[PDB]
Amino acid sequence: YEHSTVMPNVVGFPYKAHIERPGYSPLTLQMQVVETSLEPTLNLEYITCEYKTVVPSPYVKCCGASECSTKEKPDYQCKVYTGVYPFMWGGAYCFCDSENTQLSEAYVDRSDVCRHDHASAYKAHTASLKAKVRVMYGNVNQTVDVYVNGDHAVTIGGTQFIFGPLSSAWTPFDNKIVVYKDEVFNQDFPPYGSGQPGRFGDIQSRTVESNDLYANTALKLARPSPGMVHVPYTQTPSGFKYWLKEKGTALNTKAPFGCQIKTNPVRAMNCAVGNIPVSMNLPDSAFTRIVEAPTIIDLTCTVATCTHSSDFGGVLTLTYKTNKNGDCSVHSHSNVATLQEATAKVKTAGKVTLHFSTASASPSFVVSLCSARATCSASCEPPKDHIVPYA
Amino acid sequence: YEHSTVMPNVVGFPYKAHIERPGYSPLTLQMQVVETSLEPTLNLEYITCEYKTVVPSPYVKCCGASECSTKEKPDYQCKVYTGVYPFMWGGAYCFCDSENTQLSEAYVDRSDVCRHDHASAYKAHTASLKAKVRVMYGNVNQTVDVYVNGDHAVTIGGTQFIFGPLSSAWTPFDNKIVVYKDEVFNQDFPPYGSGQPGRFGDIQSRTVESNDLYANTALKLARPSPGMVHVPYTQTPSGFKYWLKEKGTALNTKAPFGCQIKTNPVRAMNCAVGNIPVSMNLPDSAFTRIVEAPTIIDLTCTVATCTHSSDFGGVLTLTYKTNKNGDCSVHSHSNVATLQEATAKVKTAGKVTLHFSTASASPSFVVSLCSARATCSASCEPPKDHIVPYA
Amino acid sequence: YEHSTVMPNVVGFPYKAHIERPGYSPLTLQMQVVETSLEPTLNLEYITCEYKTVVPSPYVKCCGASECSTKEKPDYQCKVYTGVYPFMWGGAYCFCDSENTQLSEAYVDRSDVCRHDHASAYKAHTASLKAKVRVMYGNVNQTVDVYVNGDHAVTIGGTQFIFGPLSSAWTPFDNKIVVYKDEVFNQDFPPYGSGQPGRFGDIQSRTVESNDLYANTALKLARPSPGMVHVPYTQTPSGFKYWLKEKGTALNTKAPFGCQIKTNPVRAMNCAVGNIPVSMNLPDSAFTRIVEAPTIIDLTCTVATCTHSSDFGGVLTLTYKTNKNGDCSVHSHSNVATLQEATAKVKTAGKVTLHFSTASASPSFVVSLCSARATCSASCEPPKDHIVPYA
Ligand SMILES: *[C@H]1O[C@H](CO[C@H]2O[C@@H](C)[C@@H](O)[C@@H](O)[C@@H]2O)[C@@H](O[C@@H]2O[C@H](CO)[C@@H](O[C@@H]3O[C@H](CO[C@H]4O[C@H](CO)[C@@H](O)[C@H](O)[C@@H]4O)[C@@H](O)[C@H](O[C@H]4O[C@H](CO)[C@@H](O)[C@H](O)[C@@H]4O[C@@H]4O[C@H](CO)[C@@H](O)[C@H](O)[C@H]4NC(C)=O)[C@@H]3O)[C@H](O)[C@H]2NC(C)=O)[C@H](O)[C@H]1NC(C)=O
Ligand SMILES: *[C@@H]1O[C@H](CO[C@H]2O[C@@H](C)[C@@H](O)[C@@H](O)[C@@H]2O)[C@@H](O[C@@H]2O[C@H](CO)[C@@H](O[C@@H]3O[C@H](CO)[C@@H](O)[C@H](O[C@@H]4O[C@H](CO)[C@@H](O)[C@H](O)[C@@H]4O[C@@H]4O[C@H](CO)[C@@H](O)[C@H](O)[C@H]4NC(C)=O)[C@@H]3O)[C@H](O)[C@H]2NC(C)=O)[C@H](O)[C@H]1NC(C)=O
Ligand SMILES: *[C@@H]1O[C@H](CO)[C@@H](O[C@@H]2O[C@H](CO)[C@@H](O)[C@H](O)[C@H]2NC(C)=O)[C@H](O)[C@H]1NC(C)=O
Ligand SMILES: [Br-]
Ligand SMILES: [Br-]
Ligand SMILES: [Br-]
Ligand SMILES: [Ho]
Ligand SMILES: [Ho]
Ligand SMILES: [Ho]
Ligand SMILES: [Ho]
Repeated sequence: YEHSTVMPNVVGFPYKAHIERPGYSPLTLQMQVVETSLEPTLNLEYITCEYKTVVPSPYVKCCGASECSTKEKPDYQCKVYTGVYPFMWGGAYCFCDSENTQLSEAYVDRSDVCRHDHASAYKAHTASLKAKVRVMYGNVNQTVDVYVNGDHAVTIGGTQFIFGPLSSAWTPFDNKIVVYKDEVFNQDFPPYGSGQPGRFGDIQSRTVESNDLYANTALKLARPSPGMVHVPYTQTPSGFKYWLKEKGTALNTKAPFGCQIKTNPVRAMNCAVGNIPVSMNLPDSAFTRIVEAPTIIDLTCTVATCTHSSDFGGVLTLTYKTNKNGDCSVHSHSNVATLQEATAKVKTAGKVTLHFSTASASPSFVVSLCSARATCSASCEPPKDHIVPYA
Repeated sequence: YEHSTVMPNVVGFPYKAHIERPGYSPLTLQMQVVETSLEPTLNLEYITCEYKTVVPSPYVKCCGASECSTKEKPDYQCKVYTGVYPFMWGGAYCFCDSENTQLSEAYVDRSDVCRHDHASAYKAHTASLKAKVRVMYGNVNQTVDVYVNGDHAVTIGGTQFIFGPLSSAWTPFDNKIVVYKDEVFNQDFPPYGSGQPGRFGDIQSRTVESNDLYANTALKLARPSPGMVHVPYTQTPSGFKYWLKEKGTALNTKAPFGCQIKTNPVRAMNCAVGNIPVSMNLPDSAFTRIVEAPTIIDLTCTVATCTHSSDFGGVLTLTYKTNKNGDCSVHSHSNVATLQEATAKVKTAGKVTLHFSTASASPSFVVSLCSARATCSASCEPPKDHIVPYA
Repeated sequence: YEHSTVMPNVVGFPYKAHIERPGYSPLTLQMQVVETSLEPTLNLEYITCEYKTVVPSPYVKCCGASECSTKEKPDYQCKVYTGVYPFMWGGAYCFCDSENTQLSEAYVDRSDVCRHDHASAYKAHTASLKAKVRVMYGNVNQTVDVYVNGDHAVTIGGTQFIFGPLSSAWTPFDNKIVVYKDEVFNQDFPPYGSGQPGRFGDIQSRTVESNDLYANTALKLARPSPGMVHVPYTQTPSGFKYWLKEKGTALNTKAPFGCQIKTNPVRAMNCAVGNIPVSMNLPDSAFTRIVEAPTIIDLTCTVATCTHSSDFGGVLTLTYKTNKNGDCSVHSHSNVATLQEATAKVKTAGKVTLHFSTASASPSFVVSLCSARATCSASCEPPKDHIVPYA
């Protein structure tokens, strides 16, 4: 005997069957997902951070003018200044009633703070997704691992179980992301040797200790000002600093489908998409599913704040009355609005907060809490102004 | 009793079972998908449109030459012109070198037409996908909603149904799109402050009413021409206009898997990918599937026009003979060619048009109509020439 | 009667049921996947290759001032100077009062080698995914095709089979790729008219025979050097050549989920993600699944070489003892490490090599071979240094 089924891939909402095998005491099978880990394969492309300008001591020369070649230094520059000979100071500096020459030069290197303050630009692709399912068969509790890259057969309670491959493997991570501290961003970060001044990627290197530093800060050598010889130049404030102010909110709180982002190993958790098929040694006869959901009534939607076209810029709040504290499912029956989370716990208190998203100022959607529906009407404000860069 | 099954996620091709429950009159269950809505979470990055050059009145000055600083204006420019055009007040008074300094300046602001003619660049990620399934149980017809972010249990006809989560959620939308009018494009549009002259994103601002206008039109101040003082300058014709001519065909007609694009709320409809699992209170004994497909013969392929390496640039036409008007499935058994639609209605007329795609000039694939096969042979022309920009 | 099931979408690991239909001889059904083809819809954006500089005949002036306009050639460059004073005159030709003049110019065109040595930048999106399943029903063997864009009903062995739509359609290809020879890369290649000097896309054209050549090699006209008139200029070595050295490893060996890349028609093979649901005319009573996996013990992990944050930069080697040569499944129970392949053949020899990936130097994960586990401890080196471009 082999009975096949399929449970939802959502952490929380359980599967409860009432296995009444003709023999004696009836078993109450119940398996539900408790975790979901989707780790991508980060392929570090490069890292960027505050840069540090570097100009060595200048070469005071006479009319015996020199000419600077070209070395291998990040954004390295050099210019021989003719008749910029600062002129005068004490003794005799170039009596030639014509002109001397100034050999000014300067390059770039990543600030001494990169080590403990830099962002990373990885190129990630979903590597594997596995889930932990806790099955409570009668008087036995066991946790099984389920993947996408293959099924998994296990024997629990003297019964054989086979948790077929997860239907799909959805990822909230794009193919190009940027990890800063504990934050993760989905940015189409400029390629390696393609950074632009005053913008993310101002300077670039494979790693902090790397030795392939690339920069493009628009370092421009200016002509010396009479008085005390020094090296004047124009640049463009650390793009990295600029990015810090620009870069919006992280994925950490804009992840769809209730997906939760984490940073150390970098992964998406409890992402709610798909189903997990199972099968056992029992006739579809002994099997009988149980569906006991918290009955709720007097639903009421209330939108506090809401922002126009921005990943979940709205905030809905549902008031209600329940008969039993539980865990319900939330949905939107209007394509004009989308819900971030895909579930919410229903407490007898009567308060549920959800984040929604829409691109229509003044939208009118209908949210749902289990089997109850309610309308939501709100007026949203357009997205914040950007942070204009060096104009 | 719990019997599990799974129907295709294609709008049209139905599921028909013959439930012969031992009691009496036999039931004829039949459930099929009728719609599919996959809405993404657009996160407006910025919008662009035709720009408008703005040059204020010029500052006529004497040899008492002035020097222009630098204000905060889009692509703002200014240049002090030393020694321009012989004309004067009094009797050529200035004197002190130069003869005449000119303070010319000009910046940019989005054209007065952006409001009702601008494109939008959103950053979208699949937010939710739901489908409408019409189940016709015996003498009862009911429509149920099915999602990916969770299952859904419903009671219909005194029988309990549970439409498990949709297998997967495929999206024809990339992570960076551009919405113009009723069209949608998959473009890796340049980032915010990174627009280039004569190219899409010439100017950029979060919103039309925004106040973070960014531009890079390559505005260059030219020296005045003797005669009537005015402000000469070089620019680069509105990249936006250029884009209009460049931007190929929209996704609206290049969407794979028969997916249909829509614009108001922005979503993909009837996308044909996946399956929808269901389960009821009935033994696999009373269940018996029915598969009555239109039998067709004398299949014949004929390729009219075909373009090389371009999203579905070919057009196949199948002639045939059917026994009953119905709805068949179309497929390609040769990796060298791919079919856009995944189904086609079979009329007794004998005419079926399909769009195919291949990257091989002179390909030889085999299309299929239900259970009938036929060969297609055609010779394709390479893709159209691009529209070279300001050379 | 209709019994539903679901087999894994992995080439190799089979499905084996023991159909004991009360009638006579017990049947041994066994169906397994043998291939998987996911072809995308490449939409050729443009191609690039080594460029070739072109310099017309130098306008050897003398007593005039021929001025240059703006030709329509690729990145036209024209400058006119007033030197070349070695002598070269004679008087009988140029008895002028004014000094010499000279108008030099150049433009670009793709090297004569593009035809048989160029890369291509396509814009690809999954078009269709089909799989070949070999079902061995009793004393009959038949191969059926299964897709995502619809189900497929077939009759084999006098029994009716319906292979529902594949759960999902995972693709290892991004939305922007680059095909070179037999290699495929996932690169966010610069758009059409947006190429940069000394970088991939130096020059760009829709096709090799195209007539929309675009270039940006930073061609700079230099002033002639006294002696023999010629045309001096500065450029930037073929970005294409640079790319050749830069462009890392191809997708061909970094494809996740054991996916295998191919080049002629361009597709991903045996990609192991998902499940394939089936159904027949038999009670869940006659059905009984069989799961006979090779029992292995004395597992031992040994990491040879390992590279930090780079798509599968590590290499694990498992030693062991088996009871029967077979085919096992490999997994990682630690989010800190991911396995490339999703299966491995188990020979009595006792040697299995796997590629893993992690972003943590000095990681400690636990690999698995069927039902056996083992720990892996290794220390990895950071990713190679990039290849700094023209500094
Ligand atoms: C297989 O798994 C089954 C289900 O999963 C749970 O397994 C356990 C082992 C954990 O790993 C959980 O994380 C899993 O969810 C097992 O069944 C569960 O067993 C556990 C262990 O006893 C039960 O834990 C208890 O949880 C409740 C939670 O509160 C809510 O309970 C329900 C909702 O489910 C409602 O009534 C209501 O909404 C409640 O709010 C909690 O009350 C308990 O916690 C308190 O007591 C424990 C010890 O008794 C203590 O550790 C905590 O600090 C809590 O506070 C006080 O502690 C002191 C001493 O520490 C006590 O003296 C005092 O009484 C406590 N005061 C309070 C706050 O009342 C407790 O942790 C859980 O309820 C079961 N889940 C189910 C099915 O409902 C199953 O046992 C296992 N297999 C088997 C059968 O072996
Ligand atoms: C359960 O669902 C069944 C099927 O639902 C389908 O609905 C369509 C619209 C799609 O969504 C499909 O994918 C669904 O599967 C229901 O059965 C359907 O019943 C209707 C009516 O019996 C059928 O629809 C008709 O089909 C005929 C062809 O036989 C058309 O001529 C007809 O066109 C018109 O319909 C409008 C209604 O908007 C009428 O006002 C109009 O006059 C015209 O009707 C025809 O009028 C002329 C007089 O001028 C008369 O001579 C014709 O007899 C009359 N036609 C009929 C029969 O209506 C319309 O499209 C549909 O074909 C049936 N589906 C099938 C093929 O099984 C069933 O009723 C549902 N159960 C319940 C009660 O909820
Ligand atoms: C179904 O496939 C099997 C392979 O699994 C075929 O069996 C092979 O039979 C030949 C000759 O009898 C042997 O040399 C192989 O070793 C067999 N393979 C195995 C492991 O069974 C079988 O013939 C096929 N069924 C048909 C078409 O009759
Ligand atoms: Br990149
Ligand atoms: Br961007
Ligand atoms: Br592009
Ligand atoms: Ho600025
Ligand atoms: Ho041009
Ligand atoms: Ho990009
Ligand atoms: Ho260089």
